[PDB]
Order: sequence, then C-alpha cells, then structure tokens
Amino acid sequence: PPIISPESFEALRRMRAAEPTMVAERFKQRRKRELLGEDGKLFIVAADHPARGALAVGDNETAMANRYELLERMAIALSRPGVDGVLGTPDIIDDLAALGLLDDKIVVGSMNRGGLRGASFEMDDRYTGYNVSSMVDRGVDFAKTLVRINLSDAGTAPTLEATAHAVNEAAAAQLPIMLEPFMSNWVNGKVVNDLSTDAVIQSVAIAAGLGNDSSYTWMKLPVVEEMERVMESTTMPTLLLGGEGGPDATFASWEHALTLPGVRGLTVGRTLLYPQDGDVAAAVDTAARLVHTDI
Amino acid sequence: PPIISPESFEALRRMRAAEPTMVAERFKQRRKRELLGEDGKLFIVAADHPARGALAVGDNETAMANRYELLERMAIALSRPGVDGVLGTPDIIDDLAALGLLDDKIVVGSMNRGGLRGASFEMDDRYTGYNVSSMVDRGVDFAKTLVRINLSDAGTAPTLEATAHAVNEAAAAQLPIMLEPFMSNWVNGKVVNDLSTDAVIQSVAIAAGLGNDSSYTWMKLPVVEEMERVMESTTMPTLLLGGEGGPDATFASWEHALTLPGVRGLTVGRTLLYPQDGDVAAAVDTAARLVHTDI
Amino acid sequence: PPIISPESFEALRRMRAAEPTMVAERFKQRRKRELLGEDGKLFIVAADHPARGALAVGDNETAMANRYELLERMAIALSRPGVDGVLGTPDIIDDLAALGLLDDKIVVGSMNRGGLRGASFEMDDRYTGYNVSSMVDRGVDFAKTLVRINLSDAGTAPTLEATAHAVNEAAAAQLPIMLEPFMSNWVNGKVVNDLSTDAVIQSVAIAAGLGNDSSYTWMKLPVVEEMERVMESTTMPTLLLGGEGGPDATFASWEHALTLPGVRGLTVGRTLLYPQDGDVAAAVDTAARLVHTDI
Amino acid sequence: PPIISPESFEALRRMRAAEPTMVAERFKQRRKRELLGEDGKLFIVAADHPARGALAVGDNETAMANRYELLERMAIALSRPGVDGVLGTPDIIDDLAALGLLDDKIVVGSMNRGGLRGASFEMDDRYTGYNVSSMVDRGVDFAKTLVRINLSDAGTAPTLEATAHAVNEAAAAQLPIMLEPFMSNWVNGKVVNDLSTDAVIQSVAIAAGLGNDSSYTWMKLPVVEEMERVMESTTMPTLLLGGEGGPDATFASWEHALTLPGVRGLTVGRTLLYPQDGDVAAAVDTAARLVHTDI
Amino acid sequence: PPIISPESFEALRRMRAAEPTMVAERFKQRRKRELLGEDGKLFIVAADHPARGALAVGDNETAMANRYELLERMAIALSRPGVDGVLGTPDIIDDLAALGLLDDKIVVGSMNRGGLRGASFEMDDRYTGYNVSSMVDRGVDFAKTLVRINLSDAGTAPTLEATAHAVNEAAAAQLPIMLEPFMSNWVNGKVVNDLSTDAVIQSVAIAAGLGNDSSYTWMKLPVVEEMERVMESTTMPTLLLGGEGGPDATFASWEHALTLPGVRGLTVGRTLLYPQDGDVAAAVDTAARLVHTDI
Repeated sequence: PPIISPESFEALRRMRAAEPTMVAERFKQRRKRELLGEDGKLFIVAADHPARGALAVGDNETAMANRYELLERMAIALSRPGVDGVLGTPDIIDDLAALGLLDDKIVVGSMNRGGLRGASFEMDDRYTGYNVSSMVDRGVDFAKTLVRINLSDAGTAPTLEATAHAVNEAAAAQLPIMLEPFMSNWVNGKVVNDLSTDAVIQSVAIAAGLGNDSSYTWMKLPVVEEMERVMESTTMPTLLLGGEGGPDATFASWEHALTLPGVRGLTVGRTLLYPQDGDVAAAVDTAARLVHTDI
Repeated sequence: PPIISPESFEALRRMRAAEPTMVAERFKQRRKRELLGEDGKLFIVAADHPARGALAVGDNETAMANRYELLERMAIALSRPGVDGVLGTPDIIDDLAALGLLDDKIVVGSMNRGGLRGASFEMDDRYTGYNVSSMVDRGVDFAKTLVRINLSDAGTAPTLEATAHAVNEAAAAQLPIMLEPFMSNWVNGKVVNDLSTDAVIQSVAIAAGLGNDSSYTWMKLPVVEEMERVMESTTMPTLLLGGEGGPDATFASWEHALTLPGVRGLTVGRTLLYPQDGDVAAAVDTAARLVHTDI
Repeated sequence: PPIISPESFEALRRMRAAEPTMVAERFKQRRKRELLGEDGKLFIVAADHPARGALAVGDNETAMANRYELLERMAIALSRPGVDGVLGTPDIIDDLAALGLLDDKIVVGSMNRGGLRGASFEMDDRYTGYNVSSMVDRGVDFAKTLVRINLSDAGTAPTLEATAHAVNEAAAAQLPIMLEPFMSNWVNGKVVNDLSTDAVIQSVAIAAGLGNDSSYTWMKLPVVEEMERVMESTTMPTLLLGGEGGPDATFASWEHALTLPGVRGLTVGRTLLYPQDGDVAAAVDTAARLVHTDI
Repeated sequence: PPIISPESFEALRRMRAAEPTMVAERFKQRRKRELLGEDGKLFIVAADHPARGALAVGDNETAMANRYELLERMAIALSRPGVDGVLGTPDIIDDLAALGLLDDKIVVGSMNRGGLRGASFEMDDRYTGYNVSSMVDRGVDFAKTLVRINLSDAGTAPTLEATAHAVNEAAAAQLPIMLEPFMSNWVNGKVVNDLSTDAVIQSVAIAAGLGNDSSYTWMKLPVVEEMERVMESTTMPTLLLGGEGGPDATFASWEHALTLPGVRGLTVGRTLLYPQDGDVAAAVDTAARLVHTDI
Repeated sequence: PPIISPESFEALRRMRAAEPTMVAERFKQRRKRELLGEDGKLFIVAADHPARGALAVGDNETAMANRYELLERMAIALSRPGVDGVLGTPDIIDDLAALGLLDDKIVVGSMNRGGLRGASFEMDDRYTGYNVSSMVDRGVDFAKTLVRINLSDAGTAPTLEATAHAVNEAAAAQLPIMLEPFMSNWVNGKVVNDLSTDAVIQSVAIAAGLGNDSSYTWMKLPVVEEMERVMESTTMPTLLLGGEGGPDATFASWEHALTLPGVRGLTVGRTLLYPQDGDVAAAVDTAARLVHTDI
C-alpha cells in the first residue's frame, strides 16, 4: 500500500498553486527533534541528485526522472523505523514537508548544484540551492555541500572559496554543515572521482580547512579501501555515502567502516532508493538496522 | 476600427516625455484581481521577445519590429474574453499600463533578456529587466525567467546562479515566479533547444532545484512528445508555451496537455499574436476556450 | 572677441588648484529650468567624446584635443538662442559650471566611457563617469549612456547589465535617462556601427527593455534611411544625433526626421561644434531654428 | 606516554559531534598572554600545510596525513618550554583549543589556502580560512597570509588585491598580520619559489606595500643567502621559516639570521614537527633555545 | 653625519614590533600645513616604486632595494628647503611619520601597485595600497593613482573603472587626487609608455573624464616634446614627473614646462633621489629652486 495516496498528491499540487503560503507554514509547524539520538548515530536518506542533472542509477533517463515515484520511494524510506531524516534540495523538502512527512525527522539541505553532470563547467559547482538564511528561517537541521577538488580545473578555485563562505555562515548560525569532498580528474572528457585511499585522505585535509570556524563541520565520505586509515584523517563527525551501487558486499563494507573512530552513521541515496531489485522497504531496513542496532 | 486610436498613442508618447510619474500612477491605480479564477486556470499572452533581440515569427525583420502594431495586437488579445493577463518587459507593460489596458489583468514581468538572439554570449542570459524590488513596488503579480541550460557553454553557470538568486528574492517576497527551462546545444553556430522528452524532463529537475525556497515557483514548459511523462517530472504548477508555430494540430496538442496533472494553463505569445492568417481575436479565442471551457 | 577671456580661464585654473570647493558651490547656485520648454522641444550640444578617447572630426589629433578651444566652441554654442543645454563628462560640465555658463541650461551627464576608441575592449563600455548619486546631488537634469550591442563580443554582456542597473537607479531617482543604442560589429579590427534601418530598430527594441522601470528612458538615435519606420520602434521620447559629419543634406535629413512621431529634438556634438567651415554660431543657429521653429 | 591520550581524543570526537558549542566556549575561556615576552622574541610552530593540500615532508602521503599524530606532535612541541604559540587553519586550532592545549599561548590563524599544491590555479591563492572577523571574535592573536608572486601568472593579481584587503581589515582591527612573500615561477609544470637573495628582497618590497595601513604587518621570510642584506629590505618585525628540511647546518643558518636587525624569532613547521630523526622534543628545544637564549 | 641615526632606526623597528599603536599616534600628532603655499607651487619627492616591484634607476637590484638607504635619501630630501612633501605607499609614509619627519609636509599616498613591473598582468593595475578611507583617517593630504591605458590589453578596462571609483571617493571626501596617465603598448613582451605628444594628450583627455566629480583631480604628466600643446589638453592643476633619468638638459626641460599654464610644480622621484652621482641634497636643491624661485 502506497504511503502517498493520489489524493494527497492532488492536495500537494493544488497547494503549491493556490495556497503557497501553506508550504512554509506546514514546514514551521513541523515537530522537531534533537540532532543525535540516544545511540548518537544518524541515518539519512539522500535525494538531491536530480537538481544536479543526475537522474541515473543503472537506468539513465527513468529513475528519479519521475518525481512522484521519487517522493513515494522517499515516503517509504521515511516510514521505516531507524531513518532519522532526509537530505534534499528545496523542491524535494517542500513537497515532503507539505505532505506532512517530516515530523520528528532530520532535514538536511543541499546548498550547491551548479556543477551539472556532464557540463564543461561542472567543477565550477556554484551555490544554487539552500543557503544558511533560508535554512535557519525554515528550521532545517543540517546543511550539506559537494566539494569536488579538480587540480587541473580552474573552476575548483571559486568552489573552494564559496564553500569556505558557506561554512562561515553555517558556523556563525550554529548550523551543522556536512561537506562531501573528493579529488576529481578529467578523464576522456568526463569527471571521475579518485576513490584511492590517499586521494580521499587528501580531500579531507583540504575540506576540513575550509571556513573561518570548523566547529560545526561534518564529513560525508565514500567507503574506500583501507578506511581506518582514511578515518585517521580527521577528528570530525563522519557520515558514509553509498555511491554507484555495484549488494551484500556493499552492506558489509559499510558495517565495517561503521565501527571506525568518528563515524556517526549513513547518508545514502541511490542505493537505498531504487535498489537493484524491487524492494525499497527491505533495503532501507538493512541499512537502518546497521546504523541503529536497536540496543 | 483599432482598439488604440492615434490619439491614445499621442497621449502615450506625450505623457512619457511630459508626465513620467503618471505611468507609475496609472499603474498603481490599476484594478487588481486574484491570481487564479474560479476554474483555477490561467491564460497569458506573451510579448517579451523584442527585448531579447528576437523579432521573428516567420518574418524576420518585421513582426514585433513595429511596436505600435505589437501594442494593437496585444490590445486585441487582452480585449477577448478568457485572457487573464500579459507577460512583458517593463517597456511593454508600462505602455499597456498608461494606455489603460491593464484592468483585471495578471501582469507577469520578464526579468532576464541578456542572452540576446544570435549572440556569442546568449547562454550568459543576464538579468536586465524586471527585478523583484520593482515588481513588488509596482504591483506586478508574477515573475518570469528564461533558464536555458547548455552543458558545453560556461555561460550557463552564472545564469543558473542568477536564477537561483531571483527565486530567493521572489519567494521571500511571496511573488510567484515562472521558470522557462530548456536544455540547449550549439549546433552550426546557433543555439537550438532540445525538445526531446528526456531533455525537457532533465531541465525541469534542474530548474526545480534552483532557489533556497521553491514554494512559489511555476514551470513554463513546451508541449512535447510524451507529455504526461514530462508532467511526472514535477508537482509544480505548470503553464504551456507555444513556440515557433508550425495550426489545428498545434491547438490539439495543447488541448491534450492541458488535461495533464498539474497543468494550469497557457502562456503563449508568438502564435496567438501575429497569427498566420489575419485575425488575432480568432486565434486568441481558440486558445481561450481551450483554457477556460466557459463552465 | 572670444566668449571666454584668458583672465576667465586663469581664474578657472586658479580655482581648481586653489579652492576646489568653489566648483561644486557654483554648480549648485546655478539657475535651473524646466526640462521641456513651452514648445516641448529640446536642443542639446554634446561634447563627451574626448573622455572616450575620440578626438577626431575629420582631423584626428587636433579637434577636441585642445580643451581650451573645446570650451570656447561650447561657450559659443551655449550663448546662441535656442540651445537648451549641454551633454558632457564631469570634467566638461564642471568647467562650464565654474566658468558660470550653465544658468538656465539643461545639463546632461555622460555615464559610461570605458569602451575607449580603438581598444580591444571597447565593447566592454564600463561606467566610468557620472552616476545617479552624483547627478542627483549636483542637480544635473539628464543622464546619458552609450549602449553599443556587438553580438559577437562577450564584452556586450556586462554592458547590457550595467546599463540596466543605470536605468534602475535613474528611474528610482526620477532622473530622465538617455540611451544611445547601436548594433556594432568588428570589421577589419575596428568597431563599426550598423546604420541600416533594421539594425537601428533591433537596437531600440533591446535598449528599451533595459531596466526594471522604463518610464524615464529616452532614446538618442542616428538619422538613418527610412526613419518613420525606425520611429515605429518605440513610444519613447527621442533625440537625434549628428555623427561623423559628411552639410546642407545633413540639416535636411534632421529637419525631416524632426517631424516624426515622438521625436523631441537634437543632441548633436561633432557637427556643430567643429563645423567644416569654422562658423560655430552659424552652424548652431541653423540647428536651433530646426528644433524651436518659434511656433 | 603521549601528551594526548586516547581518552581525550574520544572526548574530542564526541564534543564535535554532540557539544559543538563547547569548542568556541573553551576557546574563549583560554588564558591569554602578551604578544611579546620579556626578551621580545617569538617562537611559533606551524601546521597549516594540510589545508593547502600539502602533506609531504620527505614522505609524500603519510606525514601530516594522520591528523591524530599531527596533533600529538603539536602537543609535544607546545609542551616544550620556549614555544610561544602555534600557526594553523581553523580546524587545527579548534582541536588544540578543545584539547585544552592553548593556554598562555599565541594563536596565529592561516587566512588563505586556496592555491592548492599541484593545482593549475595555485597562484590564485584565495582566502578560504580564517578572516579578521572570526579571529577578533575568537581571540586569535595573529593573522598570517601566503603571498606568492608569480609574474607570468594572472592568478597573482587577485591574490595581491585580496592580501591588501586582508591587511586593511587586520590593521583596522589592530590585529598583527604576518605575510609570507615569495617570487615564484612555473618550472616544468610546477611552482618553484625563487630563493635567490634578490628575489626575496623584491618580494618583501612588494608585500610591504600591500594594505592601506602597514603598521601591523610582519614578515615571515626564508633563511637565504646573504641575509643581512635581505634584512635591509624592511624595518618590519620578521620571523624566520624553515622550509623543506635538508640538519645541524639548518639550525646554524637560523642562529646567524636570528642576530640580524629586526628579526624577532621563528615560525617553523615541517622541520620541527616531523624531524628526520624520531624526536620532536629534541628538535623543538634546540629551536627554542635558539630563540630564547635565557638572558 | 646621517639625518637618521642608527639609534633612530632601532627605535623605529622596536616601535613597529611592540608598540604598533604609536605609528598611527605619531602620524596624527603630525603638524599639518595648507596644500598650496604663498607662491601656489608644489614640490613633492616620490618613492612609491618599490611596492610596484621596480627597484631600478640605472642599477637594477640595488637602488631602492635597501630600505634604510631609501629612507635616508628621503630624509635628506625632506630636510632641504623647498620640498613641500613626499609621495609613498603606506609602508614608506608610516616610517617617515614614526621617524617624525612629516611635520609641515604634504603627504601623498599611492593607491594602486597591482600592475607589477614585468608581470603578464601589469596592465591590470589593481588597488593594493592606500584607499580614501585610510587617508582621510590618517590625515594624508593627497591621493595618487597610476593610470596606464593599453588599448590592446583587456586589463586596462578594470583599471579605468577602479580609477573612476577612486576619484568618486576622493572627490566625495574632498581629498585632492593625482592621476598619472599614459598610453602604453606591449613591445617585445614589455610595457612601454608612449611619450609622443599626441599620446600624452590622448591619455589626459581620457583620465580627466574618470570619476563622477572631477573637481579635485590633478594631473601628473611627463615632460614631453611640444609641452605647451600638451598643456592645452586640460584646465587641471598639473605636476611634472621625472622618469628614467638620462642631467642638465633634464632640469632645463622642467624649467621650461614649469612656466606653462596650469603647471603647479614637481613630483619627482628616481632622478632627485639616487642622482647619477652622490649628491641628493644637490639634486633636490636644484629642483626646489626651480619650483620655488625663493620669492
């Protein structure tokens, strides 16, 4: 049985059209919760890919292209016990908020989506989404940024500076800010993130230094080879991401990394929503029971 | 018998040189109306092309080049029952304002016209027209932006960011903002919008994510192949546009798309004004009865 | 006998050097007048070319190079009945002011001179002179901008946006702003304005759309082929300019265009200051009698 | 037994996660001291390299890559008598602060880290770390900037201007600001600082002139050939840096330069932390006794 | 017998190090004087070259490289009767101020030094030194700018605009501002100023037009061929500069130009300081008597 009835969607569409003020109102009447629960772990489902022009999972066009299904898959994930929140661009969060599915959940807002997938300028990842001002006003609990560092692309320069400014603002507002770093290179006209252990470590050392106050910054890192060595890179709270996809082996790598010093949980998207098979509720539970061992 | 006598036009010119404050005065004394009527549909005639250096329809030079005829054709459209409003640049609106043609009408203001037609820099569509400040002050009811996304042109970058800023301001002022997205490519030295179903869908996913609050943003989309699939791209209120031209087949495609979830009406220009045959009223009427079934 | 005696120039020099405060003081004690007289026509002499690195008339170096003669020729023009005012950069206006020659005259300030003549960057015409703030404070009556639109030169982009900002400010301050549009192309490494009828029309449609309020904008257009057709381009008050030079034929073309709808007068420089024969007063009077026909 | 225990690091990781406010609080409760002691000399240990993407010492990857060891090595240095303070990016200082290791110490904050090591854009060293605002608020005692001047790289331009702005702010806040100048060139695709006597002198003359008030600016120079001649370049307080590494000869060169007019001490990192032998305490003490001879 | 004793210099360094507040204090306790004396002439010694990376005079490296000798040579010049003041970057002026050599002297601060000598970007002469704010606060009496205009170098564009802004601020603060214009070209990879009569004239016409108020702007021009014709370029107070060097012939050209309309004196550096021989006092007294005929 679907979490969102076609009747609720009629109300959502109908709301944005004639009662736009209700989006913000329902957002603020939202029941808030502490960032960290009793077990100090966090599990967040991500869906900020579309806004960056990335609808693929294994299926290019479809998958994420259909916003109604994206919302349904999200609603399912959020209904499963263990999921603390969601990460999304303003258009995704407002819908979920309007639908009333964000009570007692953690909302993470994606700030920059400028570096569109496949763009000649995707290293110049400009800040096009949430900004601290709107997050503070709306009550989102967490901020997130994508910081891809391409040494041979001048576009990285303005991105490093803009990220530093984002941290300045986030820290000053005492708003936790999640940075997703990567060392990236142009290979055959496409951007490929370097997932080697040393590259990840170098990206963390760089990202950690961005901002005039790094007391509210978290790391969103990829589970890579030799992960206890990558974790010796920072003292900052870290959340793991589940990229491309590959299945049991994937969950196993997370389980191991999840035990490392400083790791506080997961912030996965592509893999949990749109699993290789047809069972979102199942995939989300696995991950969930991996983060919150229900002690 | 023209809706606009040469006397009215004499009064228009004279006023602009003699009583500039009057333009604003007549604009504010304008009778306002609710955005959405009883049937919740909207039909708007567009004429913001000239300011972007695009006077063609099938006739390059002429057509739109003559501002007096443009205004007449507009006056006719606005006089026909069913037309809720007009979309134009400040120069266009001011004239329709001082000519007393704006009663009970919805005014949409074009914001960016920098990406001139045929320019080497037309992907760098800078904000050269209306801004939220002047719209709020003047009382325009709707804001509109052109967001062409060209993955191989760096000019797209600053346009994405400027559009995000426009939405920030529009949302904060609770001013509905209409975004016209497109995926565009350079082909033989000219910019061509990709009207394939998947391109339109990708452009919507990107545009929707622009801004720090997307609770006041609408979509202005082209009627394309497989349109019920394009509409599964957003939950946002959508208005259809009638590009180039082609006639009965055109109206038929609109009629079908007009039934899709979330579609709220039309925002057409080139086709309704400057109809192939000689009758703006007839063409404007055909579309009007398609948007408002006179229930 | 010159309108300005060396004793008077000596004082001008002494003042600037020894008591700069007197320039602004004499400027504000200036007797002001209504923009439009009883016949609603306007005749302004222009001299803002030097600041743009353009001293030629038919004579490259000399002509305008000598500032003292430029001022004399200006003083003569301003002394002839019929001349309502002058257009100049701050350095030209201040001198004419400190010399006490601006009483009961309309002052027009040149805003942008960045696009220097012969520069590889002359399409990037930055705002280097008067700004609305100083004009409002000083009491200048009119603002003027050069808006050359070169479709193949990226420099046009920032110029369009800066011009839009100038109009924003001018309109908000209720300060009339004169835009001089042109379509320009690079030909043999030099910038040449396209004076064909259709190009002028296209430039007007673009310029008219610049700004968030176009209720205070005027047009400064070149007398071109088929001018009653160019005038069907806008409803805005227009002033004619006399470019290069060529003499009786020139005055005749102005006389004809001067009868067209919306044309309010002249804003000529090179041709009346600097006449082929040397008689400024004669040249000026001819022009004046064409503007104010003593009706 | 390490200065920092596993228990304190765990305490740290947990503070950053659940009590982020404690970082700033512990920072402000910090016991402050006068900039210059009784002997007027200063000895500061530097560790702002990681944030710039430079983890090497003789060992590329490792060395600085492990943040926990970096902090330990820092804790050791700070515990040795003679060390007045530390220079670091916000992430480094924050950890030390939380650890309770900055009492009676001088804190210097690295301002720009944009010019990443190995980047095509490393001459465009943007301001990505501490800014005067956060330093004044937090109570850091000193500001530091890297000013590499590459005559053939346009990126130097914005760096010179940004550095000037940093000095403007630092001076206005009466915050001492340390500039590390260098003349740099591209050699075989890599940036190499010119350590010749004349290059260092030229860099000082340039750096000294940056800012609208140079009454709070210090110099951080490299010990080079003919150093009493380099010191005849400025009247400003200078601190010496220990670059690459090379050992006894190194200490000897410092000892000599340390006697020159205007030299006030050391600000060394790579060499004292990460010495060729396994002894941070030994290396640090040797340096400390070179700065404060205990008169 | 040096003007600045070594005990004075030691006191200067010690001040910059432990009492930076004193620099500003001694600067403000400075005895001020009227800009123009009884004879209305002005003689200023310049030393803002180092900050621009230009230490040469005939001797590359040395000459200006030694800041202590530079200050001594300056102290000598300032001690000679007839020298009204000095032009320098903040680091230069502060030292003199702290050394107490600025009483009853005119202080001119150099604003821009970004266009470093030999840089690929030296036409992009950014504002890196004094700004109006700090000059007004400190009490400097005059502002100075270098405005090199290179028609084939895009870097000139931002320099023209930044200069215009400097004049805006200087005029608004009623602070005299000195502009040093030049037409420059790239010749064999190096920047060479065009000293032909017509080029100088063209540069003046351009510079004079920069700013929104040119009632406080002066000209700093080079003594060139046909100088009474160059002076017919402006009505603005002018000061002559002594470039490269060449000796008796040089003084003679100044003496002649010094009689021209509008010329108010000298602002020379390279030549008076570091004379071809070892007689600073002798070179200065010559220049002084030339500007101030003891009357």
